[PDB]
Amino acid sequence: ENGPVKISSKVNDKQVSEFLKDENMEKFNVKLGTSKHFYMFNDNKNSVAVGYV
Amino acid sequence: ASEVPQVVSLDPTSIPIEYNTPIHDIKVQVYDIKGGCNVEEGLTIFLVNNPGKENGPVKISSKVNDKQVSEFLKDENMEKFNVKLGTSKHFYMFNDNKNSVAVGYVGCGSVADLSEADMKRVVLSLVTMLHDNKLSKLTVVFEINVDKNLFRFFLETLFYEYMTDERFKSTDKNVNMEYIKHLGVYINNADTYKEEVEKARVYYFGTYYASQLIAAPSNYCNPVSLSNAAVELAQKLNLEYKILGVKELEELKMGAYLSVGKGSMYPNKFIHLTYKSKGDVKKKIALVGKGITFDSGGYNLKAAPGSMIDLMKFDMSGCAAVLGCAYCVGTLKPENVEIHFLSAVCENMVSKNSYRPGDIITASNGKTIEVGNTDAEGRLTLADALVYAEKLGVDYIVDIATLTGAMLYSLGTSYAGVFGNNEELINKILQSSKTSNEPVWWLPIINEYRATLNSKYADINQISSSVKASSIVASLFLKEFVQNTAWAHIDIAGVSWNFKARKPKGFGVRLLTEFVLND
Amino acid sequence: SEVPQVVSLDPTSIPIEYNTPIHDIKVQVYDIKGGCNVEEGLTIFLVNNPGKENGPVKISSKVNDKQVSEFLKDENMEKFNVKLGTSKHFYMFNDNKNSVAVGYVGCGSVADLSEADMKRVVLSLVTMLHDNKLSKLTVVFEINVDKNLFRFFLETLFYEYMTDERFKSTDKNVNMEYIKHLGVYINNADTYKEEVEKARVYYFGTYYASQLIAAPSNYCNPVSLSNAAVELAQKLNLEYKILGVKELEELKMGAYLSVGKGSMYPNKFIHLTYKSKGDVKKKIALVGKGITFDSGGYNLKAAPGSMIDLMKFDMSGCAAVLGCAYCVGTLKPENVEIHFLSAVCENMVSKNSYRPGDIITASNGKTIEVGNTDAEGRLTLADALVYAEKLGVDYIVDIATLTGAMLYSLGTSYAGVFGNNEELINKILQSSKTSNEPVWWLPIINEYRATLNSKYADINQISSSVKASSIVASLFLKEFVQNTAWAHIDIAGVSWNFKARKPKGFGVRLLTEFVLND
Amino acid sequence: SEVPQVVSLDPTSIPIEYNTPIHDIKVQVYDIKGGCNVEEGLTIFLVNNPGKNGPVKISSKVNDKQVSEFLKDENMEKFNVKLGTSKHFYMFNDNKNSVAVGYVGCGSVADLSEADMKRVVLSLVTMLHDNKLSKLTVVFEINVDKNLFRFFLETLFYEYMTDERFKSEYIKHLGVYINNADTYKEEVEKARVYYFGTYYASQLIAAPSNYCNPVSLSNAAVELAQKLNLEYKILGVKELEELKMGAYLSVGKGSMYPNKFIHLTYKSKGDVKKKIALVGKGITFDSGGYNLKAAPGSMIDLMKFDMSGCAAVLGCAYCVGTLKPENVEIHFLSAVCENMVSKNSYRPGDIITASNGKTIEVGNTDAEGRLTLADALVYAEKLGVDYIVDIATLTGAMLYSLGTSYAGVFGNNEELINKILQSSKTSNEPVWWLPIINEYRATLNSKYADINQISSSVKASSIVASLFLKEFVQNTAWAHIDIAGVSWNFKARKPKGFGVRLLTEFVLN
Ligand SMILES: [Zn+2]
Ligand SMILES: [Zn+2]
Ligand SMILES: [Zn+2]
Ligand SMILES: [Zn+2]
Ligand SMILES: [Zn+2]
Ligand SMILES: [Zn+2]
Repeated sequence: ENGPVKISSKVNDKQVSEFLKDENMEKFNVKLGTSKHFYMFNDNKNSVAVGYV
Repeated sequence: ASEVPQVVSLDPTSIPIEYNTPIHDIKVQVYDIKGGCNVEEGLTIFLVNNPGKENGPVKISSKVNDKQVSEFLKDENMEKFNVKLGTSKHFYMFNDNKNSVAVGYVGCGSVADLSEADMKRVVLSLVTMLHDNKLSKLTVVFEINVDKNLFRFFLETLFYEYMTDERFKSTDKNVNMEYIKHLGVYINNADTYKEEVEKARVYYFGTYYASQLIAAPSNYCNPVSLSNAAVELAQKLNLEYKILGVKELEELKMGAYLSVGKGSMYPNKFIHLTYKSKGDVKKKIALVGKGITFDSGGYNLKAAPGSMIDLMKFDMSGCAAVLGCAYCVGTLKPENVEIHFLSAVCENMVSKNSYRPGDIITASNGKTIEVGNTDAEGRLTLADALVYAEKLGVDYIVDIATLTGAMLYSLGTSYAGVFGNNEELINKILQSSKTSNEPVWWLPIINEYRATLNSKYADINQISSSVKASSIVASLFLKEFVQNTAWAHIDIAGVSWNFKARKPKGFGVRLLTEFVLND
Repeated sequence: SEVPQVVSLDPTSIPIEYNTPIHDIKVQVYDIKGGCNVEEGLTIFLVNNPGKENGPVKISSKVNDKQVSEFLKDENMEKFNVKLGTSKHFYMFNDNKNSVAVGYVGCGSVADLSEADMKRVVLSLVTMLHDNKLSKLTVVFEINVDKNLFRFFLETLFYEYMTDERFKSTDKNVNMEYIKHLGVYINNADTYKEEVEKARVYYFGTYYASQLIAAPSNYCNPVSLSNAAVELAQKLNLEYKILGVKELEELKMGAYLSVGKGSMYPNKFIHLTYKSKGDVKKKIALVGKGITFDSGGYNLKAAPGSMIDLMKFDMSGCAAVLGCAYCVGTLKPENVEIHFLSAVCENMVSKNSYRPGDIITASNGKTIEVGNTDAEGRLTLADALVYAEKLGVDYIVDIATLTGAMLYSLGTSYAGVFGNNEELINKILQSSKTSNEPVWWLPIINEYRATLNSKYADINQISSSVKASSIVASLFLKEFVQNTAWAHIDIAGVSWNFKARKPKGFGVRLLTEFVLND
Repeated sequence: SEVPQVVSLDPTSIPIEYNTPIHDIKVQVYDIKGGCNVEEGLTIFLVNNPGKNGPVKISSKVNDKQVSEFLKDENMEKFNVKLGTSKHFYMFNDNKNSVAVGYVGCGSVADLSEADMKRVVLSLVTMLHDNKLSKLTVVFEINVDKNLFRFFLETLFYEYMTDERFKSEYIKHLGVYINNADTYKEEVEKARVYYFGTYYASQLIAAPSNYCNPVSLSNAAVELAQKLNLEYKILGVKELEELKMGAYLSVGKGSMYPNKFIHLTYKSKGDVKKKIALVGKGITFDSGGYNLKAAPGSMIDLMKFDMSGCAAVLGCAYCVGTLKPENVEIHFLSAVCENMVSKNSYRPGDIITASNGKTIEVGNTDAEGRLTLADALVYAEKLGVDYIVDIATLTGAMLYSLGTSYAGVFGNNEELINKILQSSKTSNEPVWWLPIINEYRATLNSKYADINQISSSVKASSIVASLFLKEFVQNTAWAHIDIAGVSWNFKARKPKGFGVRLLTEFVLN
């Protein structure tokens, strides 16, 4: 309950993949409704945004 | 320890009080924004405004010491975000050292001089980014203009809102609470704002302390346990303290204060903390705080819809403010002042022993009072607490009380009202309001209503029978108990409790302390 | 054990009537296939006209008396219809030149008589029985009723006939005499004999519970009510245990103790056990709200319509459970172990009362923020539920006059049941049908759980915004049952018969049927 | 301007008495340093006792030996100076004519407040209402400055005047003795103008909602302007429709009397340094609309005074139009209508469009003032003014903040507020400054319209209304006086005409 966040799927972006490392998502829990999302740049220097709920 | 009575062996016998809060362990560093912002670990947040156009675009002005972070914060790349007061965005990137960092911003609108209300909202957005994120450091960059007093307000408000009070949680503790250990601040002319860091920390706990007292429910926080609480506080701060019990109170003929308590299972207790500076004493001050640990209303029970009897554990917010003040004063140690902290604590209850409506009682100054409504018990206790205050021979008497619910219909939940018999004292209070950033507003003592207190049998009516402006009439009533001393009276009934966040504000601690350190 | 008093005149015990006139009624069931003898007393026919709504009367049974048969000829009955609840009296002489009284009660045009229909007929009968000093009553069933419906006929007859005169002094009815014999003519009569005494037990279990409810709070207080349970347990030879304040503190029942802080009567926890001989296959805890008077506490019941003058009935759940204990104790079912529990107390206004806003600790360590002192029943029940689950039981069923909101959801006739286990809820419903005490399944809407999230304590006692009180309370109660099937019956609406100005003893039959047929 | 009727007995006009018995009283003020003369009528001395409720001691020099021997210290010791108490005796004077002499206690304070003055006067009027005299002479044995002396005159005239228009002996000469009497002669005539200005407002307010409706009230304003040579323009429904005043019109849809807007304007011959617009709430009866005043204490029977800010403005127009101050242009504005219950009424939840384009979600039809004033404020700012000052019986909350004596002033401009406050000091009409706390603005953020008409949470309704009204002044100094609590005199059961002298003093200053 209120456990940490762990993303399972594999993404097609080395930058986003780095961001989704398990060691990064621990900082966030899965409490129903809780959310965060970060703006970053993909492997092709274009603006993206990854997050979770 | 002075023993608290119990009905069952499970009744609490003490107020739980945390003195070593996680905010006391955060190391604060202040940097001058000139000479560059470095982007270390944790989260880095810019406070940005755009004068002129509302919802205008955000542009990062300060100099960052990282090519990658600079390229990421290029003005062309930031135009996609506006500065609407409260908005916030999180960024993620790698720095010059191929290390991941997190930065972001919080919008501060388009107005130049932010008010305390605006600062409150900016801080609330910061706290939101602190919660549900295991951060070791937060850094805030001031791309906005704030004077020294408003900058302190930012720190204190940050500290207060960041703190989470879990004293009464047992099986539902947030097993995810992790406070930061370090807090960086980048601001122009940083050397001048540095002096405010330690005062803000002191001001935070002083207010958080009163908050703990107020939120403590009436079975934990009762007249005995709360006076015990003050004793401990005086003891930690080497303050002088005397706690007057029923026996002396009878000797002192405090019939108004005692009547209100006749119906409680906890005997009345009168708190008197004293701070005397070591230098030549130039001003003597008595601060008086209403100390009703629970206000059922008495035989005038709080049964009318919207009476919020379930909130009445807060009818001792004035006493908490005053004790919170005592912490600040005891900690900061002003140099040429003598301060008395007073509170006539009791509990307004229904019993065979309670005083009744219609009862005529005699105040310690020999004036008899006809009780018209037992739910107006605060002005009765304060009347005796004021007589006691003038007997000490001070320069200023200032009382603070959750006195009248009318306050919600006059000034509301944001501004408290100040009444008094002395323009200069009322100006000092108004001055302390500006510097503390705790809003007060002067209201009149309209003498024309005095006649409606003319009891047919006693010396004076406790309540007006016709005038509906309760907050003024009570001021008229109190004024009859201060004969020759500058006295102001601050009604915090409307502003003490934060209905939206479901917690107390600690309102008044900083107002009162600033007043104490006034020219 | 000793009841405190303020003046020497305050009563120190609840007056309980154990041997009732009903118990001295010899009951005989005869088969209708052989004709009814009409020798003495009053003889009432239960008559239906399937189809024709308000149709005529026509007797179907053979009467073994030429005179009476003449009176019951269809031409003579033409003037009477079968309207449900209608009744008529007849007077004639029989072949033995003996005066006799005869009559009928209308059973409508529907063949399946509802529970509420049977009551209308029984009330009409009792009317003929009251203000009449005749020694025998005979009822001839010319309608079809199953075994459970017939028993319901007797239970309801016995209960409505009995008059509770425990508190009459100068105004006792002088010449009200109860019949001494009851005859019943019915098809397959042999099959219904089994139900006669079972009806008699159920009646008194219900009448017992009604006695405890009807008794006002000065007579029926926490000490005197717990004394009555022990005396009942001794007459039934049940294991019993009464926990006092000292043992309650040691069990850390903060929530239940807080409710009683303001009363002059110490809290008392009733624990009776019935254990079958041999192998035990079902262990059950029944829990009943036992507030001998609910004033509301500092949240006083002074709002218009808050019916403070009725709150002597806030121990109805406790009464239903003890009533169930009588039935189970008498009928001695096999292969079960039943615990009857009830955390008894009185919710009063004093310098010692708990206050709105207080934070108390339940016996499971959970802190609770009191938002309204008149929500006391779920505080007592939380500790009762933690106590019940510690017994290692298969089912926890609590019954309570908990929320007035039931007056707005189901009304006065149907109780509401909430639960965490479908199977258990199913059995409670089945038991509702064979006991003929109506219950309707209502949901525990989990979406409302968040409004109980207190800012400082582990839970709020009351939701601040949600008005569906009956559902919220069930959400609260469920936090105190961790891993057992638990159901909760809210009888706040169905407990008191406002029309008759007396209790119903609701729940006794339902709870006993639940225990017997498992 | 034809007043519709239900039956032929319905009144078609407001009875307005312009020539009062007050206006026929000749007054001259004499200096106390020349001796008191007791030739005729009743003579009253206003005396106080500093320090000690103490005994009355007469200080002035009376010119009649017979009256002198009666006011001896030994004779006056039996009477005290408790504020209001009084005594009067009948006697034969020096020349053997029946004179009457007495006193009125002025308490023990040297600085007599307005509230204290009112008490002294009522003691006087009580004496006049129980005696047939032709002359009253008041000896001032107390210190009052010029403004307080006038106020004494005004409130004396007002309290002395009794309104008998609806029912199916006065004096003719008044004498005043005061030190430095020349310094006070200036104020005598000002007092008359200030008296009638307020008694005129009092007449309109006391007029019940069947005599005083939007048609009969606007008519009365026109008749006033014509008797005072003021520029007047009355906008009817068709004009209001073309001007898109949806909020003002919304409030009126349920009335049998069409909305009528009053413009009465005044321009002086000199250099114009300040143009001021005066706005006043003119709801001729406030049923509450579908939010009916059915709650106990609603005081629906009193709601004929919900046009007290209008009456104040029109009373100010009389005063201005009479005195003709120099160097000012003043517009007198009032969106008058009636808030009633009908199939044609607006409903709670209705969304309406103000004349400046802003849509408004109506939350409570009994807060109609906000709406009529919103369009009236848009109007006012379009006249290009320096100051917009509106005055309304706006929020019942006032009874719990300042009470029945002091009114509330809110505004967006400190310089304008201070002028209001100063005007309260010289008119002696008490007024207190309250804040427009911006932190509550967010409660007015409607979910569907541009703005909510009311907060559903904030109980500081007077500040919330202020927050709402301010959104209809875009760039003009604007103050807002809430007289909901001070406008009616409950003990006396009559109106006060509060705000006329205050607003007149504003324009002069
Ligand atoms: Zn109170
Ligand atoms: Zn209080
Ligand atoms: Zn209750
Ligand atoms: Zn209850
Ligand atoms: Zn209105
Ligand atoms: Zn209105």
